[PDB]
Amino acid sequence: GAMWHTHSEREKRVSNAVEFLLDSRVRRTPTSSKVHFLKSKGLSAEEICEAFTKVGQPKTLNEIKRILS
Ligand SMILES: O=C(O)c1cccc2cc[nH]c12
Repeated sequence: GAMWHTHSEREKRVSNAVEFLLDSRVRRTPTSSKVHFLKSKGLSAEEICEAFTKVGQPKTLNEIKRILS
């Protein structure tokens, strides 16, 4: 309907991403693989960046954009 729920939808993407990044096997995959996965789930580059900072493994915004280019 008329309510897009943009904020809660963005929050769910980032929290799902944080949970992905913390998975035991996912942690032992390269940053590029993780970035590509999150992009395929509809995260923006900023949201990917935010998720990496939240798991204590900050990546610069430019690093994310380079992987996705
Ligand atoms: O998206 C996840 O939370 C997730 C968790 C554990 C393994 C995989 C593999 C792709 N995605 C995963």
